[PDB]
Amino acid sequence: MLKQVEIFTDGSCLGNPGPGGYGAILRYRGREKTFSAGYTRTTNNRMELMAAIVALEALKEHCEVILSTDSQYVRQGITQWIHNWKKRGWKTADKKPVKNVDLWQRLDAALGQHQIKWEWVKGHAGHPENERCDELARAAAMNPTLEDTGYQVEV
Ligand SMILES: [Zn+2]
Repeated sequence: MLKQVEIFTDGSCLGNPGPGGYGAILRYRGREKTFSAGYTRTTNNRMELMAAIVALEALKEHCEVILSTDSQYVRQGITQWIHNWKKRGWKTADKKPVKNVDLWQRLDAALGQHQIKWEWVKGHAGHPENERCDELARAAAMNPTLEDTGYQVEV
């Protein structure tokens, strides 16, 4: 049997682009670890990906992961994009590198480590761990300490 862990994630950004942060909580046997970091110029979507990446990368063995997020962007990538991207070579219909390919590839490498059970939470407000993840993300967004060197500046 695989160990079962619960991961809660959320991302936050003060503009588009603007300073932003991620927040994630990894829970195993009731004990929790938090993750968060803030970036001087990024996007909400990239922070939503980073929260999932960082919590999954913390796992040092194959697990079953109940992964709870309210990110509609992450869902659409998982459902519409990730399969055909591994078939098209991570390119668009016009043979061009897809947006945020650096993080989508990092996520795919962490996701393939585990048995993923997605919990598409409608909204972080309410589910306590998801609420705390929003607080951690906003906290990092107001104290950014890193550059998001993977963000291709669109403005
Ligand atoms: Zn949220």
